[PDB]
Amino acid sequence: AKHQIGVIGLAVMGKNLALNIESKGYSVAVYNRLREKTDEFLQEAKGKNIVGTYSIEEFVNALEKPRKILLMVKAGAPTDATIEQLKPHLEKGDIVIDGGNTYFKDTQRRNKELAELGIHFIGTGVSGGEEGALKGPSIMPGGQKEAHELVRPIFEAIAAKVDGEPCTTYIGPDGAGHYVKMVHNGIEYGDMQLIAEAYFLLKHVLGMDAAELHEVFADWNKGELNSYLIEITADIFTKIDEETGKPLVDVILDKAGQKGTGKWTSQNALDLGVPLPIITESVFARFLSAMKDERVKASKVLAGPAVKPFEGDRAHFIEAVRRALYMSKICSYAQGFAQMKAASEEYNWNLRYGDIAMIFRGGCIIRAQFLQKIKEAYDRDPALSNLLLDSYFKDIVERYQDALREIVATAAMRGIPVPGSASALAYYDSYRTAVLPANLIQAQRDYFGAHTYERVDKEGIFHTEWL
Amino acid sequence: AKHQIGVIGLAVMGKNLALNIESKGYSVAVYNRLREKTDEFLQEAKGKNIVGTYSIEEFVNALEKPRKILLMVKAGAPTDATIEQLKPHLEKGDIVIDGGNTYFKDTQRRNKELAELGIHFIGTGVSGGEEGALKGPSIMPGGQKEAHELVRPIFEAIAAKVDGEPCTTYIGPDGAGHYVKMVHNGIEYGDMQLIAEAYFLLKHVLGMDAAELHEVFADWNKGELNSYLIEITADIFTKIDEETGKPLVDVILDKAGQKGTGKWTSQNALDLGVPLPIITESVFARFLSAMKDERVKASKVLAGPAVKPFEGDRAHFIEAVRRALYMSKICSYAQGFAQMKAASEEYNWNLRYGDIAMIFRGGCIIRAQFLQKIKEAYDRDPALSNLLLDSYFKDIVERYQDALREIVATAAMRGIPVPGSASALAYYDSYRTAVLPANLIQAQRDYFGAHTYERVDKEGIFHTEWLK
Ligand SMILES: O=C(O)[C@H](O)[C@@H](O)[C@H](O)[C@H](O)COP(=O)(O)O
Ligand SMILES: O=C(O)[C@H](O)[C@@H](O)[C@H](O)[C@H](O)COP(=O)(O)O
Repeated sequence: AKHQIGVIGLAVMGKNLALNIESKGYSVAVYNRLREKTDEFLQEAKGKNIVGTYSIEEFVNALEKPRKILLMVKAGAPTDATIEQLKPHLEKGDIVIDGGNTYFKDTQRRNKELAELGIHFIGTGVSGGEEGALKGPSIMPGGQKEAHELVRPIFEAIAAKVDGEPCTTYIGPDGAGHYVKMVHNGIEYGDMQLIAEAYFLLKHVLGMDAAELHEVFADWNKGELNSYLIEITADIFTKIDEETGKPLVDVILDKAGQKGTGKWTSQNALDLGVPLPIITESVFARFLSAMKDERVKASKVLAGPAVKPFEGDRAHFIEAVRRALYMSKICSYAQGFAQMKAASEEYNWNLRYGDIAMIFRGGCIIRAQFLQKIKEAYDRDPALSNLLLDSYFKDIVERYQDALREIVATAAMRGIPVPGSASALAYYDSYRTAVLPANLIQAQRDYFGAHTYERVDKEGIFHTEWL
Repeated sequence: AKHQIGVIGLAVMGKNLALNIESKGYSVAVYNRLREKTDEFLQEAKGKNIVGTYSIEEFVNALEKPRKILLMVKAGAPTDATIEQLKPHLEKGDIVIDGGNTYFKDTQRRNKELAELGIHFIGTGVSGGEEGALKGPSIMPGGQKEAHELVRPIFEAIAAKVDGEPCTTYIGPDGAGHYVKMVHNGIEYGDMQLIAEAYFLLKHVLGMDAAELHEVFADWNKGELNSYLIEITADIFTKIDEETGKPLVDVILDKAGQKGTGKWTSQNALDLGVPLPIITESVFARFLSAMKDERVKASKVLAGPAVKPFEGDRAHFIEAVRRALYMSKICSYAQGFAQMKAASEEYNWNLRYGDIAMIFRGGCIIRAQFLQKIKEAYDRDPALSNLLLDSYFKDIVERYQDALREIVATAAMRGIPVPGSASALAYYDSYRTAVLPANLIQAQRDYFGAHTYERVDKEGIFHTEWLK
C-alpha cells in the first residue's frame, strides 16, 4: 500500500510527531537504522495507521508521490548520510524535511545540493519538546514554497492553535526556518536568565524562601508576565524533596548545562554585526555557573561588599523586580527580532516578524501572551526596525525604566550579580543616545592603525596625522 | 647570491616588516601577486638590501636554504592560494611563516598539510600596527619548535625590546601563536571600550570639555594605568580642528568600525564555554555605535531618566572612575587569560602565560605597565586558574570594588551607558559567589526538556516527574 508521509528517526521526538500526524488522519510509514527502535514503536502504535519499513528503498517505495519524508535523526554526519542514502531512490519533486535542531547553514547546503537533482528540501524548527511534539508543537519550515504548500496541511493539522491560527507558517526559503528556530532557542536562554536574576534578587535582597517565591511568581503569571516559563517557575518552588524535606530547587546543583546549539544565536549575531548583549550574557552566565568548583574556591578568598539587611518597602521592591524583568525581557526580544531582520536582509528572506511572533504564541517554550503584543506591533508596522519604538513597548519602558535603574543600582551595591538586567539597561541607554563615546574609539583607531574616520559636520572619509 | 629571507605580500604591513628585517642586517627578497605593488615598494626601498622578484619560482630560487618565507597576504583563500603556488618549489626543511591575521584553525590545517610534505609552517601574530611593523612589533609565533629555533634570531632581532628583552617567544605548537594574537585583539577591544566608558562618564556626569579630559588622562598615565592606549587618549584630547576651532574628537563621527577579525575572540570563547562578557560587550558596543541612524531616531522618541546636575565631590568621582576603569580591565584580562588557559588545555599547547604577558609589554597596542603585574602572578603561580586569585589583583579589586559599584549605580540612575563596566561588576559578583541561581535554570530544563540535574548532597544524575 501507499502511505501519505514517511518518518525516519524514531527517538521520542520522531515517534511523537509520527503519532501526532496519524491522529490527524494521515497514513504514516516509519524507518530507523537501529532495528529495535522500529520494533518497539510498532508495539507502541498498535491499532494506528503507522507501518514499519526496514530499508531506505522499502521506505521510499511505500510512499505516495510526490514523496514526503520527515528526518528526525542526529545532527551532522548521520543526517547527511541518510540524505545521501535517499538520493538514488527519490524522484524530481520529492520532498525531504529535516526537523532536527539544525544549524541553518547546513540546511542551506543540503537545500542547494538536492535542488540540483530536482528534489526539494524543507528545514523545519520543531518546538515544544517531547510532549509538545505529541500534542501541538510550534513548527518553523523554510525551503521551496512549492514544496511547503504540499506539506502545509500536515504541518497545520499537527501544530498548536491559538485563536484558530495554526502555530506554523512558511518562514522563508532555504535555511530560514532553522534560522528562526535558532533564534527561538536564544530568546529562551535570555528569558530563563532574566527570571533567574529576579529569583536571586528576591532570594538575597528580601530573604525569600521557596514558598514565598512560589506566591510571587504565581501572582506574576496572572498579569502581563503570563507565560509557560513563569508558570512552571511558580510550580518549581512548590516541590519538596522527600529525602531531605528541603525545597527540591535548593538541593539541585547550580551548574547550568546546555546543548552545543545554545551558543548559535550569539555567534551568529557577531557575524551579522547586531548587538545581542542580553542573550549572550545569558549564555556566558551558564558557562560561569558550570564553573562551580572555581566559584566556591573563589568565595573563600574574594570579598564582596559589607552591606546591612534591606530595610526598604518590601512590596515596592517585589514590584520593582517584576517591572525590571518585564522591561529586560522587552530589550531582549527587541535585540532578537532586530537580529532576524538583519538576517532577512542578509540572506534575502523577506521574513514576516508578525507571523514569527504568531507561531511563538503556543507550542514553543517561550509562549506567552507577550507574543501577542509583538504581533500587533508588526501588524501596525511591518518594517518596524526596533520593538522599542512601538507605542505599546515604548509606554512600558518609559514607565518601567525607573524600576530597572533601581534594580541595577541596588544589585551593584549589594553584590548580587544581574548580568542580563544590567546589559538590558545599558542597551536601552545606548540605543536612545544620539552621540556615543565611539568618537574616541574612532580617533584611537586612526591614531594607531590609520583606519580613517567620518565627521559629524562634513561628508567623506578623513585621516589625521596624529603622530 | 641567495637572500636570507623572503616576503610575499606588500600591503603596508608586509612592506614595513621587510624594511624592519632589512634594518637588522638581513638581505630580503620580495614578491607580490599584483606586480605594481612590488614596483612601488622597490622605488621606496632603494638604499636597502632588498630585491624584487616577479614569479613565485624566481622568488623561491632567490632564497638561501632552509628557505624562510614570510607571508603577509589577505586571510583565507588568497593565503591558501599562495601556499599552493609555493608547494611545487619548496624543498624539505623549508619554513613558511604566516604573519597574517589568520584564524588559528586555518594555521592548524596548513601546518598539518605542509608537515606531510616535510615543510615547516609557523603561524605568527604580528602586532603594533604599521608603525610597530616598521619600528618593533610584538611577535607571537606558533609551530614546530625546531623550525622556530631557525627563525628565532630574526624574530628577536626585529621585535620590540623592553628593558633589553625582545617581545617575542615560542608560543606553542601549530595554531597557538595566531590564537594568542586573536585574544590580544579581543583584549584591545575591551580596553578601548572601558576607556570610552571612562571618558563618557566624566563628560556627562562632570561636564568635562576636551581640556579637562586631557588633564585627567595624562594624570592617569603617570599612575598604575600607565599604557600606550591611555597615553594616546591624553594626546587625542589636545588636537584642535582648524576649520571649526573644535576639539577634533568632538567632530569625529561616533560610528566605531571594526575588522572582521574583531568578533573572533568572543565567538571562540562561546566554543570553549568560557565567560567573556567584557570583550563581547565591547564588540556589541561597536555594532550599536554603527547603528547611528537608529540611535538618532530613537533619541527623539525614547525617554531617559530625570537627572539633576551632579552635586557630589568632583575629585572623588574622578578617582572612582579611574578605579572603576582599572578594576574592569583587571576583570577583562582575568577573563582573557582564562580563555587562553582553556584553549591551552583543549589543544595541548602548554601555554606559558607569564611569557605571553611579557611579549604584550611592547610593540602591541595593549602595551602597559600593568602587564608586569600579570607576568609576576604567573611567576608566583604558573598554574593560576584566574588572575583575581593573585594577591596583587585580589587586593586591588577588594580595594576598588566600592568605586566600581558607585560608578555602575551612578550610571544606572543617570542614564549613562556602561556595558563593559557593568558586566565587569556582574562577573566579579558571579565569580566570587558559591551558589548562583542556575539551580532554577536546571529545574526548568528538567521540567520542560527532561535534561536531568545533579544534587548538592549526593553523586548521581537525577530526573523529576515535575507534573506529578
Ligand atoms: O523545545 C524546543 O524548543 C527544542 O526541543 C529545543 O530547541 C531545546 O529547547 C533547545 O535546543 C535548548 O535545550 P537546552 O536548554 O538543553 O540547551
Ligand atoms: O596591531 C595589531 O594588533 C594588528 O596588526 C591588527 O590586527 C589591527 O591593527 C587590530 O586588530 C585593529 O583592529 P580594528 O581595525 O578592528 O580596530
